[PDB]
Amino acid sequence: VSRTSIYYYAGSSRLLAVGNPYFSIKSPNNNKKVLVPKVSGLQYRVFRVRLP
Amino acid sequence: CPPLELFNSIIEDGDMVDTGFGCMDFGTLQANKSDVPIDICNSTCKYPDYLK
Repeated sequence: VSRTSIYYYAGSSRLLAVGNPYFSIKSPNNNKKVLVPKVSGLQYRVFRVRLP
Repeated sequence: CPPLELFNSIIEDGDMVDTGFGCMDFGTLQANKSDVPIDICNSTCKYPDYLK
């Protein structure tokens, strides 16, 4: 692999993430209908970023 | 449960920093007026937004 002399920037502007800190709740109607998602301060935040 | 929204404004003096209880407006989002000390209960606390 040969290094060239070109560089670039990537912009990934602010993310929204709110919900219940304890568990997740779902609908009484179905069982796959999420209502507010479980998000805590202990969750494994893993990102999957594409590249052009 | 009321939905949460990200507001942003200008800091003026007399207003307080966060005290570990969430950067939010305690006056309109609480009703009991009995969850925080009396210093911040009728006001809102702010915090910087360094990346913005």
